[PDB]
Amino acid sequence: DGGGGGGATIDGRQISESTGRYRSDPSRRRGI
Amino acid sequence: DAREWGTNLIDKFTGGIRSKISGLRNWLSELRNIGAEVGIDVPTIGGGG
Repeated sequence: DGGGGGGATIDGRQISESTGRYRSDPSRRRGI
Repeated sequence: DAREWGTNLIDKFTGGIRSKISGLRNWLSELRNIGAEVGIDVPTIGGGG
């Protein structure tokens, strides 16, 4: 019996601020 | 003959009386084990805990 007893929170501001450089990219690629 | 054979034969025969008086030491060995050897089993509790 002695042996028997031996048994994410994500910031919407910082996402949207971080992705800005990438979101605008296709439009820059197309001029304006 | 009763003093040649008979003495020595009765010494032989009282080997029967000695059977208890020597078995007694075995019995008192076992009656020691009942304290001393149970104490070897018991720490196997620690072997689990």
